Amino acid sequence: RAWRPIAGGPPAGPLVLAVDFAATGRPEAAFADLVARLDPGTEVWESLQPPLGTETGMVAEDYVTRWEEEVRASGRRIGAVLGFCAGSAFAGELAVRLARSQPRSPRLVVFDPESPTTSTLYYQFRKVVESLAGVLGEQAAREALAEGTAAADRIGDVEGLGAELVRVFTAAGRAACAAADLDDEFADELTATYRSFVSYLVAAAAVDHVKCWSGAVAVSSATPTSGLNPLDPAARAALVERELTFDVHHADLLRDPGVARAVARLLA
Repeated sequence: RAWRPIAGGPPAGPLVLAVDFAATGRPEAAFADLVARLDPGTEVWESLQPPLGTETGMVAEDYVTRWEEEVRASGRRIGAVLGFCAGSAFAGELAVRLARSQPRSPRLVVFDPESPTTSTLYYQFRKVVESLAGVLGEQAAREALAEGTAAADRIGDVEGLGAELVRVFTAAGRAACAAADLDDEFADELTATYRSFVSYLVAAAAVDHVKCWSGAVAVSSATPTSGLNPLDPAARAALVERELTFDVHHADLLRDPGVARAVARLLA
């Protein structure tokens, strides 16, 4: 399955889709934190990734079609599509498609929207490695950072860089097993999950976000490197239909009461 219900509602009511890379207990607030704070009765499904390994061979069209065909099969109408971070790219594509497949277009709301670059990929890699430095061990972590830095210096395209960082991280997992005493099945889960993440980010980067965000309402944190914040003010205004701003960190955006209050009004 490609979607999971995360909030319940009237049997045939309009549905909200929420697109993000699920990682329960991650530090950044998630869609579950937002939906907790929305209007009762808002039915919400969150995007699931392909089962681990089955993403290999999938490009952005295949990601989007998998999500879309499940919605088509369900018979449900979509009232809004939400995305967070790179999920915003998929959220955009799906909303554009649903505008064409439905009599009435869904609302599109994007939260710190990003189209991944080599920079955002490399930062995410360093964060993943740092967060796992305990389980990888000091040797494997250090070497992953060194190799990753080399890679980010040499490889200028998103798809190539992502492939090499997955190679690096896979190697680090193996090294943590051979040294560091990491359990082999847990290492395979860690490396397959980072691989799934990079596949998702690289596919998100392929989406024509300039086309797919033209109708979006953006919700922006105050973190200057996140979302639309690094853009020139005229570039931001050109890119999306409307931008709401909130004085919160990127990591707390989806758990903010203010944000939720505003989203409920956007969806009403």
